[PDB]
Amino acid sequence: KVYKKASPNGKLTTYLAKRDYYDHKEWQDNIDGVCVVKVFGLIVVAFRYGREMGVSFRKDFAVKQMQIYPPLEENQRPLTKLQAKLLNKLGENAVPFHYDLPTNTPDTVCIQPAPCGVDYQVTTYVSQNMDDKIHKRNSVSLSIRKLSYFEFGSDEQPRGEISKMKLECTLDKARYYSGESMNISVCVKRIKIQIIQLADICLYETVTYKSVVTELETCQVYKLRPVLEVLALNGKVKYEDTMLAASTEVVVSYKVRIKMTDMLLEVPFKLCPARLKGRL
Ligand SMILES: [Cl-]
Repeated sequence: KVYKKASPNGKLTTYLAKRDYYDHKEWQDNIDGVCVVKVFGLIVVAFRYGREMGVSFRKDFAVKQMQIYPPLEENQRPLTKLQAKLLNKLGENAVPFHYDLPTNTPDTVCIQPAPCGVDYQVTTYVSQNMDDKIHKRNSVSLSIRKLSYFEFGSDEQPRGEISKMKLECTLDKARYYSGESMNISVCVKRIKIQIIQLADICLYETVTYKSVVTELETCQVYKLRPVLEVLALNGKVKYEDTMLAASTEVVVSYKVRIKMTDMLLEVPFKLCPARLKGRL
Protein backbone atom coordinates (compact mmCIF):
# COMPACT_ATOMS: atom_id res chain seq x y z
CA LYS A 1 0.00 0.00 0.00
CA VAL A 2 0.68 3.71 0.11
CA TYR A 3 -0.84 5.80 2.88
CA LYS A 4 -1.69 9.27 1.63
CA LYS A 5 -3.71 12.22 2.86
CA ALA A 6 -3.89 15.65 1.26
CA SER A 7 -4.69 18.88 3.09
CA PRO A 8 -8.00 20.76 2.94
CA ASN A 9 -5.97 23.52 1.24
CA GLY A 10 -4.52 21.02 -1.25
CA LYS A 11 -1.03 22.57 -1.12
CA LEU A 12 0.66 19.60 0.62
CA THR A 13 0.24 15.81 0.55
CA THR A 14 1.97 13.44 3.01
CA TYR A 15 2.79 9.79 2.28
CA LEU A 16 3.47 7.05 4.83
CA ALA A 17 4.88 3.54 4.52
CA LYS A 18 2.05 1.81 6.35
CA ARG A 19 -0.29 2.72 9.22
CA ASP A 20 0.61 0.23 12.02
CA TYR A 21 4.14 0.66 13.40
CA TYR A 22 5.38 -1.98 15.82
CA ASP A 23 7.94 -1.55 18.57
CA HIS A 24 10.12 -4.66 18.91
CA LYS A 25 12.06 -3.41 22.03
CA GLU A 26 15.47 -3.79 20.35
CA TRP A 27 14.40 -1.81 17.25
CA GLN A 28 11.21 -0.40 15.81
CA ASP A 29 9.28 0.50 12.67
CA ASN A 30 10.20 4.13 12.35
CA ILE A 31 8.31 6.55 10.17
CA ASP A 32 9.89 7.22 6.77
CA GLY A 33 7.64 9.06 4.41
CA VAL A 34 7.76 11.99 2.03
CA CYS A 35 6.25 15.49 2.09
CA VAL A 36 5.28 17.54 -0.99
CA VAL A 37 4.94 21.34 -0.86
CA LYS A 38 8.41 26.69 6.24
CA VAL A 39 7.02 23.15 6.88
CA PHE A 40 6.92 21.39 10.26
CA GLY A 41 6.00 17.97 11.59
CA LEU A 42 5.21 16.27 14.86
CA ILE A 43 3.39 13.32 16.40
CA VAL A 44 0.40 14.01 18.61
CA VAL A 45 -0.29 11.41 21.29
CA ALA A 46 -3.86 11.73 22.52
CA PHE A 47 -5.08 10.48 25.89
CA ARG A 48 -8.85 10.64 26.20
CA TYR A 49 -11.04 9.42 29.07
CA GLY A 50 -14.82 9.92 29.00
CA ARG A 51 -16.78 12.12 26.57
CA GLU A 52 -17.78 15.82 26.99
CA MET A 53 -22.10 14.71 34.58
CA GLY A 54 -19.10 12.50 35.26
CA VAL A 55 -15.50 13.10 34.13
CA SER A 56 -14.03 14.27 30.80
CA PHE A 57 -10.23 14.16 30.56
CA ARG A 58 -8.44 14.90 27.28
CA LYS A 59 -4.61 15.24 27.09
CA ASP A 60 -2.64 15.80 23.84
CA PHE A 61 1.09 16.33 23.65
CA ALA A 62 3.67 16.51 20.86
CA VAL A 63 6.45 13.95 21.24
CA LYS A 64 8.60 14.27 18.12
CA GLN A 65 8.75 17.68 16.49
CA MET A 66 10.57 18.63 13.39
CA GLN A 67 11.31 21.12 10.65
CA ILE A 68 10.68 19.12 7.47
CA TYR A 69 11.30 21.80 4.82
CA PRO A 70 13.86 22.94 4.08
CA PRO A 71 15.56 19.74 5.22
CA LEU A 72 17.91 20.90 7.93
CA GLU A 73 21.05 18.84 7.40
CA GLU A 74 20.94 17.63 11.02
CA ASN A 75 17.54 15.93 10.71
CA GLN A 76 18.79 14.58 7.37
CA ARG A 77 18.82 10.77 7.43
CA PRO A 78 19.14 7.71 5.14
CA LEU A 79 16.31 7.55 2.63
CA THR A 80 14.25 4.36 2.71
CA LYS A 81 13.63 2.52 -0.56
CA LEU A 82 9.92 3.35 -0.47
CA GLN A 83 11.10 6.90 0.17
CA ALA A 84 13.64 6.29 -2.60
CA LYS A 85 10.96 5.07 -5.03
CA LEU A 86 8.39 7.72 -4.10
CA LEU A 87 10.94 10.51 -4.58
CA ASN A 88 11.13 9.28 -8.21
CA LYS A 89 7.38 9.00 -8.84
CA LEU A 90 7.06 12.71 -7.95
CA GLY A 91 9.00 15.93 -8.34
CA GLU A 92 12.05 17.58 -6.81
CA ASN A 93 9.61 19.54 -4.62
CA ALA A 94 9.16 16.28 -2.65
CA VAL A 95 10.98 16.04 0.70
CA PRO A 96 11.64 12.88 2.74
CA PHE A 97 10.97 13.00 6.46
CA HIS A 98 11.75 10.52 9.20
CA TYR A 99 10.54 10.18 12.80
CA ASP A 100 11.99 7.85 15.41
CA LEU A 101 9.06 5.69 16.50
CA PRO A 102 8.09 6.88 20.03
CA THR A 103 8.81 4.04 22.39
CA ASN A 104 8.34 4.79 26.10
CA THR A 105 4.89 6.08 25.16
CA PRO A 106 1.88 3.77 25.52
CA ASP A 107 0.54 1.46 22.82
CA THR A 108 -2.58 2.46 20.91
CA VAL A 109 -5.52 1.18 22.94
CA CYS A 110 -9.21 1.86 22.71
CA ILE A 111 -11.67 0.74 25.39
CA GLN A 112 -15.25 0.73 24.20
CA PRO A 113 -18.08 1.62 26.55
CA ALA A 114 -16.36 5.12 30.41
CA PRO A 115 -14.81 5.43 26.92
CA CYS A 116 -11.10 5.51 26.96
CA GLY A 117 -7.88 5.04 25.04
CA VAL A 118 -4.68 6.26 23.41
CA ASP A 119 -4.24 7.55 19.86
CA TYR A 120 -1.40 8.55 17.54
CA GLN A 121 -1.14 10.88 14.56
CA VAL A 122 1.49 12.21 12.17
CA THR A 123 0.84 15.91 11.49
CA THR A 124 2.70 18.05 8.96
CA TYR A 125 1.93 21.74 8.60
CA VAL A 126 3.12 25.01 7.08
CA SER A 127 4.17 27.90 9.32
CA GLN A 128 6.78 30.53 10.11
CA ASN A 129 7.54 28.99 13.55
CA MET A 130 7.51 25.51 15.15
CA ASP A 131 5.19 26.56 18.02
CA ASP A 132 3.03 28.76 15.80
CA LYS A 133 -0.66 27.98 15.35
CA ILE A 134 -1.51 24.75 13.58
CA HIS A 135 -4.49 25.59 11.37
CA LYS A 136 -6.70 23.02 9.62
CA ARG A 137 -6.08 24.10 6.01
CA ASN A 138 -2.25 23.94 5.89
CA SER A 139 -2.21 20.89 8.19
CA VAL A 140 -2.49 17.24 7.24
CA SER A 141 -3.14 14.42 9.70
CA LEU A 142 -3.01 10.68 9.21
CA SER A 143 -3.95 8.35 12.04
CA ILE A 144 -1.21 5.85 12.82
CA ARG A 145 -1.22 2.90 15.17
CA LYS A 146 1.72 2.25 17.46
CA LEU A 147 1.95 -1.24 18.98
CA SER A 148 4.47 -3.28 21.00
CA TYR A 149 5.66 -6.58 19.56
CA PHE A 150 7.45 -8.13 22.55
CA GLU A 151 8.32 -11.79 21.97
CA PHE A 152 11.52 -12.73 23.80
CA GLY A 153 11.00 -13.90 27.40
CA SER A 154 9.90 -17.41 28.39
CA ASP A 155 9.22 -18.94 31.84
CA GLU A 156 6.83 -21.11 29.90
CA GLN A 157 3.82 -23.40 30.66
CA PRO A 158 0.93 -21.74 32.49
CA ARG A 159 -0.20 -24.11 35.20
CA GLY A 160 -1.84 -23.74 38.57
CA GLU A 161 -2.03 -26.37 41.31
CA ILE A 162 -4.31 -26.35 44.35
CA SER A 163 -5.73 -28.85 46.83
CA LYS A 164 -8.61 -28.55 49.32
CA MET A 165 -9.14 -33.15 45.85
CA LYS A 166 -6.16 -31.66 43.99
CA LEU A 167 -6.40 -29.54 40.82
CA GLU A 168 -3.45 -29.01 38.50
CA CYS A 169 -4.48 -27.17 35.32
CA THR A 170 -1.91 -26.58 32.60
CA LEU A 171 -2.41 -24.40 29.51
CA ASP A 172 -1.08 -25.07 26.03
CA LYS A 173 1.33 -22.30 25.01
CA ALA A 174 2.69 -19.65 27.45
CA ARG A 175 2.20 -16.68 25.11
CA TYR A 176 -0.47 -16.74 22.42
CA TYR A 177 -0.93 -14.47 19.40
CA SER A 178 -4.23 -12.90 18.49
CA GLY A 179 -6.11 -15.44 16.40
CA GLU A 180 -4.72 -18.46 18.25
CA SER A 181 -6.80 -20.98 20.20
CA MET A 182 -6.39 -22.09 23.82
CA ASN A 183 -6.13 -25.58 25.31
CA ILE A 184 -6.33 -26.29 29.01
CA SER A 185 -5.38 -29.68 30.46
CA VAL A 186 -7.53 -29.84 33.60
CA CYS A 187 -5.81 -32.86 35.15
CA VAL A 188 -7.64 -32.89 38.50
CA LYS A 189 -20.48 -31.87 38.60
CA ARG A 190 -19.48 -28.82 36.54
CA ILE A 191 -16.48 -27.08 34.99
CA LYS A 192 -16.35 -23.34 34.15
CA ILE A 193 -13.37 -22.11 32.10
CA GLN A 194 -13.02 -18.35 31.73
CA ILE A 195 -10.63 -16.02 29.95
CA ILE A 196 -10.80 -12.62 31.65
CA GLN A 197 -9.22 -9.43 30.36
CA LEU A 198 -8.10 -6.97 33.01
CA ALA A 199 -7.69 -3.35 32.00
CA ASP A 200 -6.48 -0.89 34.63
CA ILE A 201 -7.07 2.65 33.44
CA CYS A 202 -4.88 5.26 35.06
CA LEU A 203 -6.22 8.25 33.12
CA TYR A 204 -7.14 10.54 36.03
CA GLU A 205 -9.82 8.24 37.41
CA THR A 206 -8.05 5.00 38.32
CA VAL A 207 -10.40 2.19 37.36
CA THR A 208 -10.13 -1.59 36.99
CA TYR A 209 -12.30 -3.30 34.38
CA LYS A 210 -12.45 -7.09 34.61
CA SER A 211 -14.05 -8.52 31.46
CA VAL A 212 -14.95 -12.02 30.28
CA VAL A 213 -13.64 -12.80 26.82
CA THR A 214 -14.77 -16.41 26.34
CA GLU A 215 -15.98 -19.33 28.42
CA LEU A 216 -17.34 -22.87 28.42
CA GLU A 217 -19.41 -24.80 30.93
CA THR A 218 -19.79 -28.59 30.59
CA CYS A 219 -8.24 -35.94 33.07
CA GLN A 220 -10.00 -33.62 30.61
CA VAL A 221 -9.06 -30.95 28.07
CA TYR A 222 -11.13 -28.01 26.80
CA LYS A 223 -10.64 -25.30 24.14
CA LEU A 224 -11.28 -21.54 23.95
CA ARG A 225 -10.66 -18.86 21.28
CA PRO A 226 -9.36 -15.63 23.05
CA VAL A 227 -10.45 -13.62 19.99
CA LEU A 228 -13.01 -10.84 19.46
CA GLU A 229 -15.46 -12.45 17.01
CA VAL A 230 -16.19 -14.75 19.97
CA LEU A 231 -13.02 -4.47 26.30
CA ALA A 232 -9.59 -3.01 25.68
CA LEU A 233 -9.02 -3.08 21.92
CA ASN A 234 -5.83 -2.39 19.96
CA GLY A 235 -7.76 0.09 17.84
CA LYS A 236 -10.98 1.84 16.99
CA VAL A 237 -13.98 -0.42 16.49
CA LYS A 238 -14.78 0.90 12.99
CA TYR A 239 -11.57 -0.74 11.68
CA GLU A 240 -12.31 -4.44 11.04
CA ASP A 241 -8.60 -5.01 11.78
CA THR A 242 -9.12 -4.08 15.43
CA MET A 243 -8.32 -6.97 17.73
CA LEU A 244 -7.87 -7.45 21.46
CA ALA A 245 -5.36 -5.08 22.94
CA ALA A 246 -2.43 -7.33 23.98
CA SER A 247 -0.70 -7.64 27.38
CA THR A 248 1.18 -4.50 28.43
CA GLU A 249 4.84 -4.85 29.42
CA VAL A 250 -4.09 1.66 30.30
CA VAL A 251 -2.55 -1.67 31.36
CA VAL A 252 -4.05 -4.78 29.78
CA SER A 253 -3.50 -8.37 30.91
CA TYR A 254 -5.16 -11.77 30.65
CA LYS A 255 -5.77 -14.73 32.94
CA VAL A 256 -7.54 -18.09 32.89
CA ARG A 257 -10.01 -18.86 35.71
CA ILE A 258 -11.08 -22.46 36.28
CA LYS A 259 -14.01 -23.02 38.67
CA MET A 260 -15.06 -26.61 39.38
CA THR A 261 -18.20 -27.34 41.39
CA ASP A 262 -16.16 -25.26 44.65
CA MET A 263 -12.46 -25.41 43.65
CA LEU A 264 -10.91 -22.26 42.23
CA LEU A 265 -7.91 -21.36 40.09
CA GLU A 266 -6.76 -18.26 38.16
CA VAL A 267 -3.73 -18.56 35.88
CA PRO A 268 -1.93 -15.77 33.93
CA PHE A 269 -0.69 -15.83 30.32
CA LYS A 270 0.60 -13.12 27.97
CA LEU A 271 -1.20 -12.12 24.76
CA CYS A 272 0.80 -10.75 21.86
CA PRO A 273 -0.61 -9.10 18.71
CA ALA A 274 -1.48 -11.20 15.67
CA ARG A 275 1.75 -12.77 14.39
CA LEU A 276 3.03 -11.14 11.18
CA LYS A 277 5.30 -11.97 8.23
CA GLY A 278 6.50 -8.35 7.93
CA ARG A 279 9.09 -8.06 10.66
CA LEU A 280 11.68 -5.48 9.50
CL1 LIG B 1 -7.21 2.17 14.94
